Amino acid sequence: TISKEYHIDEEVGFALPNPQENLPDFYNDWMFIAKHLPDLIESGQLRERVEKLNMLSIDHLTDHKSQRLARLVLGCITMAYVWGKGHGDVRKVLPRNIAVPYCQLSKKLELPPILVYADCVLANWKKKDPNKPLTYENMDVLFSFRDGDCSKGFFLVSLLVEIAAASAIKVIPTVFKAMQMQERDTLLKALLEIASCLEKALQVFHQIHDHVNPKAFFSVLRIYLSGWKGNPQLSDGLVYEGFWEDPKEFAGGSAGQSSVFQCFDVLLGIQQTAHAAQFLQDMRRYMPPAHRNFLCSLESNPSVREFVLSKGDAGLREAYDACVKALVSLRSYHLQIVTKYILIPASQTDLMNFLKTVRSTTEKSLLK
Amino acid sequence: SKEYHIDEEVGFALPNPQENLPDFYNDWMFIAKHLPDLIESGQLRERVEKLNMLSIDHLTDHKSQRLARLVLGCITMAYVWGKGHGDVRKVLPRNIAVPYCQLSKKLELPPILVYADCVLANWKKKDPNKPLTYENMDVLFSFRDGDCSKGFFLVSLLVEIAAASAIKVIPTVFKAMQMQERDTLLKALLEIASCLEKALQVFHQIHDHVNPKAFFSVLRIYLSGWKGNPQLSDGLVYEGFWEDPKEFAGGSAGQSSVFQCFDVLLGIQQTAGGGHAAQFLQDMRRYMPPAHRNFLCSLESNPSVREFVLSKGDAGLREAYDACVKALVSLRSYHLQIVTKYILIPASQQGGTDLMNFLKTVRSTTEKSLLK
Ligand code: HEM
Ligand code: HEM
Ligand SMILES: Nc1nonc1/C(=N\O)Nc1ccc(F)c(Cl)c1
Ligand SMILES: Nc1nonc1/C(=N\O)Nc1ccc(F)c(Cl)c1
Repeated sequence: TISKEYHIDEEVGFALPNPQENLPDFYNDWMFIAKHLPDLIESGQLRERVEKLNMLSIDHLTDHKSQRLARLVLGCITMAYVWGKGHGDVRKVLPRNIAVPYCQLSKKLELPPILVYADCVLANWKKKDPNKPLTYENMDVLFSFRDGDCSKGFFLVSLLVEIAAASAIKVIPTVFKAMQMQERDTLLKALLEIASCLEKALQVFHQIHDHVNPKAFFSVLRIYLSGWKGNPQLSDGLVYEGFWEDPKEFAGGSAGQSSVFQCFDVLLGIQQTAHAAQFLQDMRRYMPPAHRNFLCSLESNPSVREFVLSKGDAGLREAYDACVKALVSLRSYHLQIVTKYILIPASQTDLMNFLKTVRSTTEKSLLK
Repeated sequence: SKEYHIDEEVGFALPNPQENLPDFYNDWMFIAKHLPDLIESGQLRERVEKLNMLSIDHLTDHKSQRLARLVLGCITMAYVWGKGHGDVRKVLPRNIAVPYCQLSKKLELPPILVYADCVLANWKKKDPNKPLTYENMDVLFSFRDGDCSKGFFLVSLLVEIAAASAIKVIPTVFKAMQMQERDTLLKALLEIASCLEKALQVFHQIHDHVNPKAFFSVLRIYLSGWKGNPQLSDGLVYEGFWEDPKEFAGGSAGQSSVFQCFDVLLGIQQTAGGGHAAQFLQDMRRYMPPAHRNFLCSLESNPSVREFVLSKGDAGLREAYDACVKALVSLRSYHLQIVTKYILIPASQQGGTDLMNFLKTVRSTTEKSLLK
């Protein structure tokens, strides 16, 4: 009834639980820049401060939490440096003294050297009062890009949806051991509890409107999350000075990098990685290694869908269809969020096709 | 190992594969058992059309499902490439396309001939009481006469089986890391590297039984897929199973779980990084049998042997670990020579530079993992 060392916490699931906040003193030269990105980009001195930097060693980042915090600090500094004010004064070469420890640390954690969902959502937060529970008022992100980027809202809302699904993930072992022992009654309870938590997760998703402005997102934040895989601004990729001879390409942030949704697609026999199936497959590369491992474990198990269909059991079939419907709801609301935050401010098509097909693949998986 | 379908003696190979299908399918088997003669006469493509959408349901157990997947897979290649002179068909007939895709999605494999089919499930012993060697062994199917396919497939198979006796050690390695039996672990690593050096010695046989021209000109053509292939630039239409064309990669020994297995075990980070090699090797898993994908998965979800060895500051262990990494480096380095002989040189009398960079980078990634 538990998962091993997939780094899946009981309460926060795929999130890094109570992330680190400060680095060892050695790195105060790094942490400074990260703690003041909005103010350094305005003054136009971010890049100078980056380029006047010593090549620090990663070795004093001893444990996992600090290694991550550092990965976030560096990741943000990188985004900021590459996009600048985010008007077009890009850079195509990342400075030696930052590029080196970033790629070192990245290949140490088996993650790509670019800011990802695992960094700016999953490891970018804290409680205000540690004795109070997890909720937007009691919570705050550690780093931001610009003032009025609404990044506190964007990151936390996302995080809170992840944590909502966390209380459904801890059920999965119960599901499989129920399929084994044949304890039909349990299995039903488990499936129902999962769908409950996913409907919850939608209710949490509603908060996005309250804390993220459409223009603030599309115009400001979106820019700093952009990568260099197929990006015309850096059509060859980015040169990582002192680590790679040639440019390299890496995808910007997406919540395709959230293990939550892929996890439940897998669990429920929703065959989405078998084009989109390609994107979604690639996005795993940007998930923390243990989480990739976890999704993997799920695929190497017996199909819950098969099990339910064999049993000719109305109760089950509903319970299963309940979960599939919860996902269908989540993706459908998602499309509305994209309409509001990308599609409309883009005004003053291919992307909608992508999301619509994924949802559709989810809806086909119903038993009806 | 549980039900990863990894046999003790033949590893990833399908052990003692089926040879005949139920009588219902004698209309398939026929074509498969005579592909060389039907392509010559130019009647293969007729015989394929004049065919009746049979049902897959009489293929009850795994071994028969696989034999059928091979029969169909070969028939498909043969039909698509024809005489292999450059007339290619772009629509696979309904009465074969349907049961092929049915069976393929039943075994969770792509509907195209793959290493798992034409190497791992395409053989038999001549005398069942005699051991596994080229003289006592034979493939079940072939494409043309003088394609040297018996040699190509069996040599490959025999290398797989050589690495099989190293795979059965892996559980010993991990349970040694746990119980902290340093001595056990050393023995295990050494035994692994031994079996991989063996596997190279077996690889040597390729020169004896495969002709370079017979391979590059004949056999290579029938193993080609339609992923990024200009001949079928959109992919292939599977009549009665898919609206649009679909793309699928041709046979590669990138589809051998052996090498990816040991890369994983030894902390050799190939399927990570930006480039085309990591992505290719990651894709190729899709073309491995499902239980073998599952197995590679397990290995990644274990503690890193590399880490464990580096922590210990132990000369013996390092040497044992480096032994294995060296064995792989050797295998890949010989591999490059085989490519030079069989693709690179005959390609000369009729680009592949980019192609050699690929293999060279993979090997190089293997050589960097060395400790000393
Ligand atoms: C304004 C906020 C958001 C925008 C503009 C947005 C936009 C998009 C876009 C464009 C894609 C597909 C292409 C790409 O990622 O580049 C996508 C996919 C996805 N988004 Fe979002 N998204 C937002 C918020 C969220 C949130 C809060 C979640 C979950 C908590 C989420 C989950 C996903 C998932 C899981 C996918 C992959 C497709 C799928 O799983 O069905 N997104 N989103
Ligand atoms: C003898 C003729 C062979 C030729 C012409 C050949 C050619 C090639 C080519 C062209 C590739 C790159 C794949 C692509 O981009 O299409 C490749 C990869 C590979 N080949 Fe071969 N190969 C041969 C035999 C073997 C054998 C016998 C083995 C092992 C038993 C082997 C193991 C591999 C592996 C493992 C890869 C993936 C790269 C790697 O893991 O290092 N090959 N081969
Ligand atoms: N992709 C995206 N591009 O912009 N927002 C999204 C989105 N879902 O797709 N997810 C996403 C949501 C919040 C985030 F902070 C990040 Cl880094 C990624
Ligand atoms: N790739 C390849 N394309 O042709 N031969 C190879 C090769 N290694 O790369 N291995 C391989 C060896 C024997 C085979 F039958 C097949 Cl289908 C693939």
